[PDB]
Amino acid sequence: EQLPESAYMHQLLGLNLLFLLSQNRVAEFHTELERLPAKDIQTNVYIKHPVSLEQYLMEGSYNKVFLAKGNIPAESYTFFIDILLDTIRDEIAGCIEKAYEKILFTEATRILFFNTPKKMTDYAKKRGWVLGPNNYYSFASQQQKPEDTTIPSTELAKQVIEYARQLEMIV
Amino acid sequence: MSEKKQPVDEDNWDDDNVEDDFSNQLRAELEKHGYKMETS
Amino acid sequence: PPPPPAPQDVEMKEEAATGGGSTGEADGKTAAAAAEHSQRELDTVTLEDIKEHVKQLEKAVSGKEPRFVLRALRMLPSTSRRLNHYVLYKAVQGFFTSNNATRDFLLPFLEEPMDTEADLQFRPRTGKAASTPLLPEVEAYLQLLVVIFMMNSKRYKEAQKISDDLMQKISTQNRRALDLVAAKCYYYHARVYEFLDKLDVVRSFLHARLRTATLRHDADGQATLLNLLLRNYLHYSLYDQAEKLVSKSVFPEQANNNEWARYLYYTGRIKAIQLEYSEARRTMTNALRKAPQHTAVGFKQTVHKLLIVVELLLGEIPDRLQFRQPSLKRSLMPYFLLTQAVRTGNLAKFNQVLDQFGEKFQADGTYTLIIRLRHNVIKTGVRMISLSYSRISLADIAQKLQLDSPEDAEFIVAKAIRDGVIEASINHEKGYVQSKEMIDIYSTREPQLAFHQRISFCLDIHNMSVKAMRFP
Amino acid sequence: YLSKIEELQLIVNDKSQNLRRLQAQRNELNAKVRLL
Amino acid sequence: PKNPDLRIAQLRFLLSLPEHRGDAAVRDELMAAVRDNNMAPYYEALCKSLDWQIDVDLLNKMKKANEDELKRLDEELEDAEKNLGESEIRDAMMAKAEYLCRIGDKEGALTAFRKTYDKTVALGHRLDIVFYLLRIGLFYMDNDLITRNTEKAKSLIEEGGDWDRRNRLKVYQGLYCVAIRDFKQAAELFLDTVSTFTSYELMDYKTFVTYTVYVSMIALERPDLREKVIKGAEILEVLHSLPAVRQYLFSLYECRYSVFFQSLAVVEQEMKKDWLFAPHYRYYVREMRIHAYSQLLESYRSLTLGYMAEAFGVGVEFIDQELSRFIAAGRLHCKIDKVNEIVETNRPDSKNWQYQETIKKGDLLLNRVQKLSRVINM
Amino acid sequence: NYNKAVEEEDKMTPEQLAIKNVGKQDPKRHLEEHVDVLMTSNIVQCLAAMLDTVVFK
Amino acid sequence: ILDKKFHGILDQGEGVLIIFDEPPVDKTYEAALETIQNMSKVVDSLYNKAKKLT
Repeated sequence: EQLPESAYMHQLLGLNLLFLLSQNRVAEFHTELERLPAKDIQTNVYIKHPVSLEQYLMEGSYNKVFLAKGNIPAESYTFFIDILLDTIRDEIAGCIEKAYEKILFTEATRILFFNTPKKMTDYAKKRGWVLGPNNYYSFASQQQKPEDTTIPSTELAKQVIEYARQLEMIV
Repeated sequence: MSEKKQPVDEDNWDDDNVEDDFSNQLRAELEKHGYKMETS
Repeated sequence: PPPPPAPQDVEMKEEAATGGGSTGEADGKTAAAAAEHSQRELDTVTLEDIKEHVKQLEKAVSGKEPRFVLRALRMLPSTSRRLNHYVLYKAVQGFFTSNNATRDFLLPFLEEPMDTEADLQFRPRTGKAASTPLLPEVEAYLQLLVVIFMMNSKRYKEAQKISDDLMQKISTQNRRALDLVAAKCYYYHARVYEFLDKLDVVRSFLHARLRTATLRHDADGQATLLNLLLRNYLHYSLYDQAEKLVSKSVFPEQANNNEWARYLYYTGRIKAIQLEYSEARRTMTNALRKAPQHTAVGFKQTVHKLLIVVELLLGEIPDRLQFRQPSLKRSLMPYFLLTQAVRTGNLAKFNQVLDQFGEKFQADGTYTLIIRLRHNVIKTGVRMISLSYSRISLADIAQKLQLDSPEDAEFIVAKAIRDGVIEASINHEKGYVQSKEMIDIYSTREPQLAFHQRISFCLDIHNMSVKAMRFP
Repeated sequence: YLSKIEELQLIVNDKSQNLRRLQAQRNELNAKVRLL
Repeated sequence: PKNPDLRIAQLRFLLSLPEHRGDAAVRDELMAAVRDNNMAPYYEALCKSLDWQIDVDLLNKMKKANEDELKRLDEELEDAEKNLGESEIRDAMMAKAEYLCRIGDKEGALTAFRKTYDKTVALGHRLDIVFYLLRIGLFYMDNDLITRNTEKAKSLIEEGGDWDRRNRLKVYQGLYCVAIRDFKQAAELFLDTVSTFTSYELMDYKTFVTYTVYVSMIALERPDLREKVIKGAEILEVLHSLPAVRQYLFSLYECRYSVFFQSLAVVEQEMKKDWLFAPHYRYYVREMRIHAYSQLLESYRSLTLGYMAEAFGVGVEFIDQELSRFIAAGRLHCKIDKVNEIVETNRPDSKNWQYQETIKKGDLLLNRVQKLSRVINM
Repeated sequence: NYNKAVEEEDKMTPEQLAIKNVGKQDPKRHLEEHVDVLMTSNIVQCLAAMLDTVVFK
Repeated sequence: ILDKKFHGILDQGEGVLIIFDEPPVDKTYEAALETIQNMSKVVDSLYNKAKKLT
């Protein structure tokens, strides 16, 4: 380990971390927070900016993306922040009406960006979507009408079969 | 049983459990809770 | 010279049981484990860990280890006369002059029970002869003429690995004594190896030592060496938890009943540091209620401070004071105000507890707490207020918790729907939440869904008490 | 030494004789409860 | 011979909480020092009160008079023990030596309590012991005194006991149960009210009337409420000299709430200004408020803050933090809305939690007894 | 209601098992006769809950 | 209602009083409270347990 101090050390961790942040990992983020923790808060903007940036991403701001993109080339993180724009947009494809009433053109313009390409039109013609009259809905019921069968009885009757069966053969 | 890593490692105090269920809540203040009558 | 008779007595009471009795419990015994003197000897090792072991000072220097390691011989039935030698050598400490013959002269003393005669065939006497002298040497780690000798004594214990691996040549189950002693002494291996530096090829020692205990003798070795390996990967950088994710073979009889408890604690710290709330807090809970006793002073306490870090990260925790040792109070001077900062929603205090106690937070060393504890504060806010009111506004809660704008309150409510706590939607014109609580959710067929698990769990424990009733 | 572990390891399975020692003792117990 | 020293409890609390009268304690307690020759009203006022410009000579000449009474005791004890009397001179010295503990510091306690502590022989030689350690444990902030001497009295003095003095022990235990906020037991032990007119231990039986109302307003149920202060009058005479207490209990029986603000503010003024309450008052306010709020919501369901603002005034964002932290304090099962303005009364008892509590006990209890049955193998 | 009214006197036995050290000649066992009745009676009730889902299809 | 002479729910929003009641379920009450007493008795057997162990 006693090597000469690596030149691109600060941003190879950042390349890996921003790639991880692009591919939506859940625990390699924290083994990254464990392998070299002491150089994260004091210094190393290539790491100090992505980790508080992640705090801001799961704080509730996709606009800190652009506040940050004020300055993040950081020797070709440009492809990775393009994949970060992609993980903005497909997480909009998820989180645009998770359990919302309805949005309109202007909330598309706020949460989405690039006012109207054929890409939000592609969303409206790609996810099974009703482009209402300057208006949006997930569906006509948004939940596909949950009753689940209207029979909770006979499956738990089979459960009673193997349940009484396991209470049998034992004392 | 010390066999692990560890060989390096209700006077006013159970009232403090309900009081730390109360510490962010109305210390005494008694005037506020008596002067909320007469502002209307 | 009147106190050293107490080590003179307990020393003979130990190796009487160990040598003669567990050798007779090894000759033909151990149907499952009839070596009850093995657990008796681990009780006496805990007894030598309570007391001074035998000869650390004991008002003299170096009496028993040059004495009793001679002349075992296992022969014609007058070897109780060699025991009489062992007993009547004890005029030297009381009457004669004591002399220093430990930690330097032990190097042929360990070879004396082999160079007397072909003593016997079993390895627990050899593990005795290299453990019962040398475990009284390890707990004096003053790093001057004592730790290089712990080092070499456990190199003789690595020779005990060699004579654990190539003795009885297959299937004599003396591992239910030597792994029982080797759990302890391999923890002391890791202790003395990491009192100086991290251990590097001792990792492969531990790997192959886990390998050799795979199927032929899979009794108390795999889980304990896996605790060693787990705390190895815990103290240093964190790369090989994917090894447990791909090779999860971690299920013995869970024999020592506290080894499994602290094992679940350590892997709860693992899943706490990987990423988990639910499964990690339930195995922390199971290790918490699987605290064996409180017969060991304040050892649950620091480890519990690091245990319920995830419950602090829940946000649904009150003050934790029922655990508090008063000798832990001067160390939880940060931690008491930290759970107070959990109960409070202040932001300047959320960072001023950090600005006040970052050094003890480094003593924790687990800033995964602070990377999500602000998010925990806003989730505490959303759980409280979203359980409180049916149709709240996002502006009320927002500018009650200083959010200053509608759209980040929208992102909060949206990521809370994404995190799934309440139904709460937005009367979309400029925000202004239209929402509801949830009573009349369900209450009758849904309990009896879980009652299958209730009573199937009960009948599992019925049959377990049946298979435990089988033991007498 | 190939198969020469397995029979002695099935002799390690002979707690069946002790759990059934309790069972055969209970056989005797309640059978002579009955006969009594 | 307890009541001026229970006023010393009153007055050490006067030194403790009210700093609005920062020397009224040393005023009437230095008067209580220059009468009865009590020297602890400037021992502990030398410790905890002011820094004493000059009262040295004019009170240490009476410390010499304290020594005069103390040494005529310390000569009466040997010049009287000549007679063949079983613990008689011991009783004559314990009376005036625990009265010296009334006079002086814990030197009086160590030469009195520990002296007539061991060789006790009779009903009075342990009755006076338990009561005269109960005095000083009630005076200071001690707990082992007032509880463990009563545990001794339950061991020693009883053997089944008398009819009165066991109820006096109940009065003392109910006074700890009002010192701590033990709600049910304070009123349960203050139930009787037949044998405590005024002893030498009651400087104010009307303070016993305050102690029974100040816990009966919480713990006592509503059929119990009518059963105590409607079906019976034996407390209602001595609090029909105190009509606003009767008025507050009948308004509690009525549900009118602005007079709850009024008279609960009266009780909370006294709750700051009565001892054995100062580590404990914070729970009281919101507890009585929610004790009314439960039956308030038990009225009906489609309630508001206007029909309740008639009773509350401007209880609009008062009830924001008030009722929301009643919701978040694990209390007050309800649902509440802002502009649709729902209120909810709910919880029928045969629903889920009474079904839940069994495995709530016997999961931790389960694996407890399971690991206790896993110590058995190895 | 049988299976509660006799269960309270069933649980009047472990208080009698608290003999703190030992003060009771032999187990004097009243565990049984309320295992088996509950067992087979609620086997009958659960298979009766089966019976409507059995006869109907 | 608070004196149990009148079992139901009033209203202020829609102005609709509705009387109904069903308190007693001993299937829940007697069973579960006797289980609470059972658990207290098992805690009383926890010292037979803690006595046979140590």
